[PDB]
Amino acid sequence: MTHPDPTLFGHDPWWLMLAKAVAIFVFLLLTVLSAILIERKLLGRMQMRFGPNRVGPAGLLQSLADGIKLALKEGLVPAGVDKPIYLLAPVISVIPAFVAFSVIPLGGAVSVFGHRTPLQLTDLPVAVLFILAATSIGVYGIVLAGWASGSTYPLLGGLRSSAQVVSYEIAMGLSFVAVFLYAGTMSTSGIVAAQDRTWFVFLLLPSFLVYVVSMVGETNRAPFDLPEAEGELVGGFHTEYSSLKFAMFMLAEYVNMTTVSALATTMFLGGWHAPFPFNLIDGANSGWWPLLWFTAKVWTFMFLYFWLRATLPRLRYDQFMALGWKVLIPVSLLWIMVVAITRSLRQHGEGTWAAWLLTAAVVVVVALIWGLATSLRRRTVQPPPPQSTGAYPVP
Amino acid sequence: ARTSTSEAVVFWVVGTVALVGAIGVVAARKAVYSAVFLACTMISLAVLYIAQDAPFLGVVQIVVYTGAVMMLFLFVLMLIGVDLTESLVETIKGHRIAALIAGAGFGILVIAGIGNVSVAGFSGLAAANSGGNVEGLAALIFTRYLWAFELTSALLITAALGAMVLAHRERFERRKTQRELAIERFQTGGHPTPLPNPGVYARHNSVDVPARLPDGSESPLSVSTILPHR
Amino acid sequence: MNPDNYLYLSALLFTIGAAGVLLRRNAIVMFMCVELMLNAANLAFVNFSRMHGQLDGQVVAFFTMVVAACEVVVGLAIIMAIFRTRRSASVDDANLLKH
Amino acid sequence: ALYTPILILGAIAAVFAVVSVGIALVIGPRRFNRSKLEAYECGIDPLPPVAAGLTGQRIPIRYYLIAMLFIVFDIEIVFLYPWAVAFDSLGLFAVIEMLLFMLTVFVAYAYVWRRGGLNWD
Amino acid sequence: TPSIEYGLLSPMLIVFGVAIAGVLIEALAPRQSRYPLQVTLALGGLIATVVAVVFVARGLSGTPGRPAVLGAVVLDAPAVFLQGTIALVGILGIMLIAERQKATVSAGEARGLEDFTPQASAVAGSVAEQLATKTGVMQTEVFPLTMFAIGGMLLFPAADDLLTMFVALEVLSLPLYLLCGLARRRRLLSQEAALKYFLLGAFSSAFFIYGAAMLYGSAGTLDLSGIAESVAAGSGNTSLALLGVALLLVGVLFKVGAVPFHSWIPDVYQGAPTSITAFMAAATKIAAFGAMLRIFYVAVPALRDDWRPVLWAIAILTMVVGTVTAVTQTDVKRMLAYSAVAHSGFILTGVIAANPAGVSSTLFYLFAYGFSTLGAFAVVGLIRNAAGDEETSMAQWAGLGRRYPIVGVVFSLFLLAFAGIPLTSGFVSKFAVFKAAGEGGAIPLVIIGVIASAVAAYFYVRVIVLMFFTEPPDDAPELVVPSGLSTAVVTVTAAVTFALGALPQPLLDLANSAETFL
Repeated sequence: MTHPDPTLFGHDPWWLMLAKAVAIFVFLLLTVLSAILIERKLLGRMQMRFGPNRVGPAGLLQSLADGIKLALKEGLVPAGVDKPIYLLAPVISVIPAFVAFSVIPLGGAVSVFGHRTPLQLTDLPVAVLFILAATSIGVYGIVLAGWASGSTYPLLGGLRSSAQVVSYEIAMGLSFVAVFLYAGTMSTSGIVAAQDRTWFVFLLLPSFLVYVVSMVGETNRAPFDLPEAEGELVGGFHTEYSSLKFAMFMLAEYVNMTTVSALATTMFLGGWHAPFPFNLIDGANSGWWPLLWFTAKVWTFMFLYFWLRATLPRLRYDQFMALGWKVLIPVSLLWIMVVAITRSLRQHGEGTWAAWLLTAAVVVVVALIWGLATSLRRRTVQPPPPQSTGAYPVP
Repeated sequence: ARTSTSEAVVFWVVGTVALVGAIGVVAARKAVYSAVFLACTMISLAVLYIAQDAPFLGVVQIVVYTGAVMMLFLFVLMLIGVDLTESLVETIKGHRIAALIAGAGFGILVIAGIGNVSVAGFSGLAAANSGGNVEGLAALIFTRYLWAFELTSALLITAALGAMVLAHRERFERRKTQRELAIERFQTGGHPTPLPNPGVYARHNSVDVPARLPDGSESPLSVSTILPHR
Repeated sequence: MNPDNYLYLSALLFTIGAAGVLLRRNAIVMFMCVELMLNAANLAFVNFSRMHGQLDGQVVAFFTMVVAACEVVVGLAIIMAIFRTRRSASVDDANLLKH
Repeated sequence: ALYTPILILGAIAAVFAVVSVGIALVIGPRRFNRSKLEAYECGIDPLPPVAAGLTGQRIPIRYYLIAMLFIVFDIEIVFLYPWAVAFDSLGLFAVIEMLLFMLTVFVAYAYVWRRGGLNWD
Repeated sequence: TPSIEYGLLSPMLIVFGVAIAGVLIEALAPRQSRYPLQVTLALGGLIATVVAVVFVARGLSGTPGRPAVLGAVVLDAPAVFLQGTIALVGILGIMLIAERQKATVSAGEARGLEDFTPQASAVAGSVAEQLATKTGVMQTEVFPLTMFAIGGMLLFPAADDLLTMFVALEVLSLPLYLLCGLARRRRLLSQEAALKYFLLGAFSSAFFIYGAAMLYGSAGTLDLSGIAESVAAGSGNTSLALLGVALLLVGVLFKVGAVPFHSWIPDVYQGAPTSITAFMAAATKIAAFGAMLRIFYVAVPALRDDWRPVLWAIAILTMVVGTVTAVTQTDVKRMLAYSAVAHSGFILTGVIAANPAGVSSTLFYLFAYGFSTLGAFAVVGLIRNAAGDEETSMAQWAGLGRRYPIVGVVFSLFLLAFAGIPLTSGFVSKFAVFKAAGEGGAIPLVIIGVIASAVAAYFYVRVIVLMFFTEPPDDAPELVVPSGLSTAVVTVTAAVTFALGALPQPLLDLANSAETFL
């Protein structure tokens, strides 16, 4: 009822919660070590390459090889950097990334060695916003790495990280609201339980889209990989970083990818419930299979990430922020209002009045957004005048 | 009234962080350091709120003040400087000592007024948080404190109006577009087509290096206007 | 650990915040110190609300945070106008009105 | 309680990250070189130690207005979470209250937008 | 479900809805039509607010009052009195604010006589500011902001709990912080005034909230009546109650401008737009003193023996430092600022009375003094240097009355009212507060206020000397009457200051009937 379920959470023996934390840590490490190689190979395929396929069998060790190489590489500390913050920034990026994933439901209750415990490190009454807070703290690593490096390109990268926050933070916060509204809680276990009837992706599609866009932004992934923007700022904020400090920045980014995709699964795709083809199968939602389904959904989001990288340029961060404040925020806010009214009407028996509203509202939005797209702006044309430099005649 | 020794440990470490962060906010001579210290203090106070049976308040603290300190850091970079190390030297005769005395006295007096209070009855918050901390906050905010919640909208609107009136710059001061710049007697190219590059010398190729004219003099145009020669 | 300790911390934080507003010229630093005072008030509210077994003080902390955000934004607007005119964010420079 | 698992995961992460930075600084070659330690400037000599008279001391951002608006909007949007979670318990009264509040926020937003506040970045 | 007394909350709701509508007018109305609507929307709204209040006054005829929002708002006789006063003062202030430039040859007439810079975001004296002035653009956003302030100042007396008072204090302060920096001329001084007022107001509000925290800790509630029950019941922490009262008093005294906290007022009143100066010097004093009356007569009466001695000292200082510092002030605007500082202490004397006569006298004092101060600041706004800058140096005022006998006489009436000479509302006003203080056991304050008024009469009188008894200098400032709105403000204000001094029993019966809080 009142999630977190008090009969499941907060009763682990010290060793068992230690082991669950360790397992989550190792799972995130292996997930990142996978995502690296899988992303490179999938990008290769999307570009008709093979990607890494030599280092170790089938190229398995390539991510591990890169990690160990960065470990074995000289630890640079450039002069002209704020040494303390220059060394802290990777830590500030890493710690919150790992912390956020604590309240992610990787499964339902299971009886490990007699102890009935969740396949989830823990859960909080405000878990979703706790993840949001951890991710927000994580951006300080990016910004302070940019600033403390004392070089123009890292400085610009860090400023782009600040702008990135200004773009995605409010959109993400608003996107959470509709899920809270249909769930009646902020715990992730409660949000998954509330999705037994149906996944909120079908119900809260606008919220899902806004959250996913703000997500791709939050992790600094293409087409919003602006803080790095190798094509503009060379290496962005992680210029001036080498070896395990750069490796920590990138591991933090990939763990943020994993955390936000796991949240997306948790609060829009039934969390760990088996998809439809296995929904009818006995015990598909029990034992360890929920872990498989959760990882499958998370990795579909990972695929979406890689696919975005392989098929889109990167916006200018001003364009992205204009997206966030002119499309994402208005759409999320109006969706929150529409969904609230819809639920109030359904609870008041109005019935059709809600359906007429809901369908109409999006229909209106889909128009006015196109208005800001083609039908009213961003699709105009002009001319110009010549100067005194004896210009030719344009046919 | 003594809360669990775990809460004691949490308070001690986190409040140490918070107090040091406030002290650094006041004392750090680089404004960015002061911003980071403020972020630390806000994070610590959020942790304390969580520890005091106030989860939602602490989490919102972390979120909103992450945002706020990010913006304050941006404004430090804009208006103060990127790594400017302020003097913090008393400019008002004896003001520093007077401020230290007044602050210390006010702190001592406030501590004296607070004195021992918890010994007079400390009703735990369990009866309140039961049913949902956020649920209780919603009950209060939209039932008893509905009027204040409504007036927060007035606060928001006034902030927006102030920002627009004092910060937003209308057409008159709008910067010219690249499109606009290329035009007007072919600006930026008719004129020194692309201004001459800074000179390249053995042992010196930085942007601050002025280029050499045929007679051997240094071309003023090669080095940007803002640089202090070389 | 006596819960009253929190209040002392709050009292300290507010005090430091106060001292900051008196000691630091940079308007942004003054704003952060004001934020410190407001957050100390929030801490006092949270502790007292815990003491009285009600969420009232926790609610009040929200409104204090809202007021802090609006105050900071207004101060930023005023400082932006002043900085445009003067290119300096020091409070001591705004000394024309006196005596 | 109920948070000590989060603390264990945070401790694991912090030990991992601090030891990671320590390994970065400790493992692998280390050789002092003034050129290596100088700022990266795409291969060009970085400016004199006194970067310049004035110079990059202060970085204008073209979205100061949106940053200011972000402060207030981000804080003001947190009222929705308790309202969202308490929905179906507060009743139509709270629905109307938040609809009015969100209309006030919308008026603020529309004033900012239609008056070009969101345009300069 | 909650029950909302819409009929009760009607005035504040009307003002805040009007402010929101004005922001809408800014958002989606074309430039040329913005000002005509705003001044239409604002004034009417306030007039409507005034109307609402009187009906609410009829509503409270039988019962003493009522809470509205489950506490947090109580419309009682003092609350409706203060809200009506603030509504009238807001109408006058917006008539001052809406005054446009005196169209001379060009159509660039744009809300400049209101003294508002065409584009406050521009560097003062920049080509952009000059071009905006030539094009006659005005930042009409002023009208909503002002309205918001009034809204807050309407609530701040009527707030029935600490949270609502704090929110209202911020809601009224932030608009004034912004407005103080929009002056059309001496833009450097206006911007400095805005910065000072923001910094010190944020400081005071931090103290206010921390004191609210202490009061809540002592009482276990933040509804004022609950705090009174706790402190009277002796159940709460007495030390925390006292510390919270003191810290809250710090903020409210800043708002009214007591000497320990008055330092902002001289600079802010000098540098702020003259229209906004006139508006604030009345409205903010009224709202702050209303809230302080509520706190000291509802929230914490039982601790009188504990907080009486403090206010005493403050009042003493307020009357002395406020008046003595004005004796040798040489700028008219700054002199009126110190006059307001002194009259804050005069009000505080009748607050110290802690008796119903105290409340009645305080309400009358606020009404009459707010009107008089608004009129005096409007007049000070009418006087112009040859360059257009509001001539405020007293020397340039020599022979001003002789050149302009009507305005000279009106301003002399306002000065005499501030001094409290009989036949002016200022006398009746100071007499009422002093009578309450003496009847309340604070006769020594009456004596000190007598002495302070004797000292202040000097600087009130030197200005009349300059106007009438001196021949105008070679470069005497001219009187610009920008629009009939300012004339109406001056006439209504002076007529009030005079009638309410000769035959004050009207509105004094209403002050008496407003002697009790809910």
